[PDB]
Amino acid sequence: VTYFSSRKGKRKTVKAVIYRFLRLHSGLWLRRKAGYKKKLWKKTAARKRRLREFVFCNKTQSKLLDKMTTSFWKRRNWYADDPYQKYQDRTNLKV
Amino acid sequence: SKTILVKMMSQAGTGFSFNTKRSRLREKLTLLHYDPVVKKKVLFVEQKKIRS
Amino acid sequence: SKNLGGKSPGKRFGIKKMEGHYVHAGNILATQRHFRWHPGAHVGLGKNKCLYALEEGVVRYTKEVYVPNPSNSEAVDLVTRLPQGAVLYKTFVHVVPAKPEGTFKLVAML
Amino acid sequence: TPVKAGRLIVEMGGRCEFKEVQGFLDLVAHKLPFPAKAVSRETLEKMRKDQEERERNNQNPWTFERIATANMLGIRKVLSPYDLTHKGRYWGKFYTPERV
Amino acid sequence: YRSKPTHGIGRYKHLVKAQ
Amino acid sequence: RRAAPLGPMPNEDIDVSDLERLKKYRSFDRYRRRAEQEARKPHWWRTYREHFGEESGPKDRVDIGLPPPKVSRTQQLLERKQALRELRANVEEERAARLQTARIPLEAVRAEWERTCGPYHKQRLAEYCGLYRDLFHGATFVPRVPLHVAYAVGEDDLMPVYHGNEVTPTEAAQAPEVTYEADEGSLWTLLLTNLDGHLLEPDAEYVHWLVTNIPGNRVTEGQETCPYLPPFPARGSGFHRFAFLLFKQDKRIDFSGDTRPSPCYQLAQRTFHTFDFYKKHQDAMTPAGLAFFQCRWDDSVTRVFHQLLDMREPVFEFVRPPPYHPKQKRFPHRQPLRYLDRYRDSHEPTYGIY
RNA sequence: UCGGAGUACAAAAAACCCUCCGAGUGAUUUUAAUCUAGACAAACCAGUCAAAAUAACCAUAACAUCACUUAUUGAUCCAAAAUUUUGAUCAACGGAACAAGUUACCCUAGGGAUAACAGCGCAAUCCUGUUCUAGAGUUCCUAUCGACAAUAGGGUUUACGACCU
RNA sequence: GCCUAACGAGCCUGGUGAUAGCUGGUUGUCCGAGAAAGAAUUUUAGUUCAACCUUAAAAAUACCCCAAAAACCCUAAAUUCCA
Ligand SMILES: Nc1nc2c(ncn2[C@@H]2O[C@H](COP(=O)(O)O)[C@@H](O)[C@H]2O)c(=O)[nH]1
Ligand SMILES: [Mg+2]
Ligand SMILES: [Mg+2]
Ligand SMILES: [Mg+2]
Ligand SMILES: [Mg+2]
Ligand SMILES: [Mg+2]
Ligand SMILES: [Mg+2]
Ligand SMILES: [Mg+2]
Ligand SMILES: [Mg+2]
Ligand SMILES: [Mg+2]
Ligand SMILES: [Mg+2]
Ligand SMILES: [Mg+2]
Ligand SMILES: [Mg+2]
Ligand SMILES: [Mg+2]
Ligand SMILES: [Mg+2]
Ligand SMILES: [Mg+2]
Ligand SMILES: [Mg+2]
Ligand SMILES: [Mg+2]
Ligand SMILES: [Mg+2]
Ligand SMILES: [Mg+2]
Ligand SMILES: [Mg+2]
Ligand SMILES: [Mg+2]
Ligand SMILES: [Mg+2]
Ligand SMILES: [Mg+2]
Ligand SMILES: [Mg+2]
Ligand SMILES: [Mg+2]
Ligand SMILES: [Mg+2]
Ligand SMILES: [Mg+2]
Ligand SMILES: [Mg+2]
Ligand SMILES: [Mg+2]
Ligand SMILES: [Mg+2]
Ligand SMILES: [Mg+2]
Ligand SMILES: [Mg+2]
Ligand SMILES: [Mg+2]
Ligand SMILES: [Mg+2]
Repeated sequence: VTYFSSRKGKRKTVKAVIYRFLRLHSGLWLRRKAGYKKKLWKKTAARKRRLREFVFCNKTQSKLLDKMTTSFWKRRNWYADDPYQKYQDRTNLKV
Repeated sequence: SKTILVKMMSQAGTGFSFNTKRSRLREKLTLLHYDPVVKKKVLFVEQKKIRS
Repeated sequence: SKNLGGKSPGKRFGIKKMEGHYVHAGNILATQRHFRWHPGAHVGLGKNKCLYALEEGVVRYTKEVYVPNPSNSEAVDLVTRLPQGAVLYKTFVHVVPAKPEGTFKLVAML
Repeated sequence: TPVKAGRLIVEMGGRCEFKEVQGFLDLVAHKLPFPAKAVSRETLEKMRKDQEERERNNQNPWTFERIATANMLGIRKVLSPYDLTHKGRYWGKFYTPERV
Repeated sequence: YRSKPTHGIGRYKHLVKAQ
Repeated sequence: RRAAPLGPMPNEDIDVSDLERLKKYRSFDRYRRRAEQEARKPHWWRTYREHFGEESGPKDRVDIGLPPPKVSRTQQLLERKQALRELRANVEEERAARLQTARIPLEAVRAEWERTCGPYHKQRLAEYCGLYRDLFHGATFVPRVPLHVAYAVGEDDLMPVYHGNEVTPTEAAQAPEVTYEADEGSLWTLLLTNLDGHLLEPDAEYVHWLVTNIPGNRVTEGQETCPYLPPFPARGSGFHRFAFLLFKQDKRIDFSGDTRPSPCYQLAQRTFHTFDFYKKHQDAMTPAGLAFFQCRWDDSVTRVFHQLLDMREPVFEFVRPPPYHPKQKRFPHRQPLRYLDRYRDSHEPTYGIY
């Protein structure tokens, strides 16, 4: 990560994150499973399903990704037609 | 002996494919499989040879 | 060298829930390499031979008589060679179901 | 061949009195790797009855068994599990008969 | 289980000799 | 560390020494039998039966019965031996056997059954359906006198009430024909109770039809305490059970206490405890016959509540408990996306300040 | 790298240039679907089970089977395919897209975390004694010796260990 | 070998505050708690995850735990689990 850029002196984002993850606004990150397109003939249908999932990352990973990612990506987004707008608030969480 | 990975196609006119390990010295493979689009048990005949 | 590759991690085969515990439907009660515990009442058997609860309730272990399925050649042979008084026993896991199946409520008074 | 203390190595019978057999057997016994003795039926039962009689005669209240089993002074920390059976009579491969 | 009174209840192989 | 078995270990009996000289069951079936007999004994280790509710297990039965019919053992035995000699003698019968053509005159078997072991079967069916559990609470009686109840569905139609059978409330709109066999020095009391379907009181029941001081087999001649009220389960709840009880009484009994008004369409007025009612008259009345049926809501019942009881009609559902979800975690790890929906309140977007 | 047994005696886990067997797949037809409560396992990545509900089929018809069945396997990117997939003795098997020797001509940074000298530990090897006598000594065990073995010491040798430098 | 007293490739200046997972060093006082290693890794002189731990904050049960309970040949000290 570049903490202070050369031209702007701001903090850069690591684009390699932005291609494989998704940040809901609650702070949860969402990712594909690994190896889900790989060698499908060789796998059980059950395993294949487990692979086709979208899954959530643990706290540590989340904080790591947040550090690797600038402020812009944490903003509240309203997209038209967006699949994921349903999931961006958190509900009934007693902690 | 070696086996082979063949791409098998539906005769239901629905493009659907599934790959199978098949004996190299055996005949062209044909099976009764499940096609998800038509939601039926249909005949699949091997279209292509994928991996050797 | 002569000896090679003895190195593999444990499989954590064990018994996950113990007698008297509460369980929710779908909990794995045990996992095993060979049949050690057999599934009893309200306990489903997986294809890897692990036992899971089919009902919410309380786990109980029990010794009980073993009468194999006649489609199984091996077991019926083992049973068939026994002296005339003897009975195979095995260890089973059950879940004594907790909640009642359902209730009757008053929807509307017409 | 493994040999645990208290095992008969060689058994001689005959119309002999014990004394001749004892005389030349003690040589053999002496050239064995462990300490050993030449014994008759009479000798053996003699030393066993003596072994138990010594242990019901004992004047001091404190015996290895009594202390070890009840874990007095937390002594089980310094003892091995096997000790519970051996009762301080056996230590390693050694065996002291005088130990009650 | 070795500690229990019910140990070896399932014990059979001594009844049938197949070797 | 070994423990010591408490009492006998199961196979400890047979000799392992010399296995060849021991007889085996080479049949799967013999084994199955022996095993099922072993599964019925009272073992000293935790067992299936113990946890899964043998329902009080051993129970000393308070018996309020009619005394068992006294018949000579040896005489009966001789007579049956002879009858079977006769029946086995004929060549016609044997022909009917080898050629697989024979029939049993079911009416006559139903007759003999009703006469002989019927009472016991009816008893255990009643125990099964827990008649005794909701009526006398501890008590088992054997139905010595057979009770024949029927309903008129039309001119030619007759719907019988056997023990446990299903009947529709349409059929039961009218009082039934009741038949049993007694000469007359006799006095009886007949009772129809709805074992469940009381609305307010879980432990109590409804008397539908109660009749008393019944000479012999004469049904209508008895003074009716409670006028016939047709079966009325509620739409939601399934299968209420109605019970016909028959009591042999000695002295004429009069009760102004239990007597009900002639129309009697009030529910508070028919509320009943068979136990209590029996406790009262216990000295004279001994329960003799029994017949009962299963009944579920059908169309005609709607007319009852509105027309007779002057009520709205209560309707019920069958409600299953809401599914169990673990505590929601701040960072659900390696969990599918649809996770967030399990804790969802209702499906609707909500824009808080927006 | 993966698995089975012992080590690791009874929940789990558990090391070694530890002891032993294996795997890098065949054969077969029963061609083994979609979706989802709850769990196991777990640093992460990966792995495992699985009810209900759908759809397929007898017209209330979902565990592929066998070889100890357990293991028969490989991430991203990137390439080929066009609809949906396939691709590594990437075997150094959590995988650098592609790189070998040699230095006594050597250099720097360090290390007694690690060798060569010496010390120290230990005593396999080595050396001393005693114990035991079958035997050699023509006869005779112990004048002189003494096999098979026994008990104890010494701390020269070669090692072994890597504790000071 | 020799190329201005150091040539396996001169010297000087600049690149330059080269870069060192390696060594050394790191400056007032007093008080509160307080740590020995499972996993990967051209990795075992290092990192990054766990488990511990520290500072705040919300809670509710936490250890200790008697019966009962956990395998098939033999098998100990004992574990697991719980009022
Ligand atoms: N087999 C294989 N090679 C790959 C993959 N990704 C990148 N490559 C690399 O791509 C290059 C292809 O050129 P090649 O040497 O095969 O002609 C190789 O250096 C190979 O290592 C992959 O997924 N599989
Ligand atoms: Mg192992
Ligand atoms: Mg390991
Ligand atoms: Mg000696
Ligand atoms: Mg008789
Ligand atoms: Mg766990
Ligand atoms: Mg299903
Ligand atoms: Mg590597
Ligand atoms: Mg590696
Ligand atoms: Mg790994
Ligand atoms: Mg790289
Ligand atoms: Mg030279
Ligand atoms: Mg040279
Ligand atoms: Mg240097
Ligand atoms: Mg050193
Ligand atoms: Mg070190
Ligand atoms: Mg030197
Ligand atoms: Mg040297
Ligand atoms: Mg020196
Ligand atoms: Mg040295
Ligand atoms: Mg020195
Ligand atoms: Mg020494
Ligand atoms: Mg001589
Ligand atoms: Mg020296
Ligand atoms: Mg040494
Ligand atoms: Mg060391
Ligand atoms: Mg110069
Ligand atoms: Mg520096
Ligand atoms: Mg390093
Ligand atoms: Mg230093
Ligand atoms: Mg410390
Ligand atoms: Mg690498
Ligand atoms: Mg950490
Ligand atoms: Mg206990
Ligand atoms: Mg507790």
